[PDB]
Amino acid sequence: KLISTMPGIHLSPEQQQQQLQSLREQVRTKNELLQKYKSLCMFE
Amino acid sequence: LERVIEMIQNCLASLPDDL
Amino acid sequence: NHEAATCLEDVVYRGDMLLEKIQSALADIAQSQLKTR
Repeated sequence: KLISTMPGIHLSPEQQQQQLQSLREQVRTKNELLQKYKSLCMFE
Repeated sequence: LERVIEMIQNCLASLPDDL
Repeated sequence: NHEAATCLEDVVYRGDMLLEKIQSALADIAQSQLKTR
């Protein structure tokens, strides 16, 4: 049972949800910025 | 000016290849 | 010399516009990267 307390999770599941939502928003905004500069040419 | 333009272009040519 | 002056002015104007655009773009990238933190 101690060896199955080892795994790798320690935060409350609310904190896991907060981390997952924040990281989802991060990947969204970074992909949106990179797509903006994919589409935008400052020159003609 | 020309060099800067093509420089920008190839970096833009790099970025959808990351996307 | 007048004609060469206006021609130099035109090429400087095009370069200035392109520089201001790339400068503002780099500033926006820096703002986004600092806001993500």
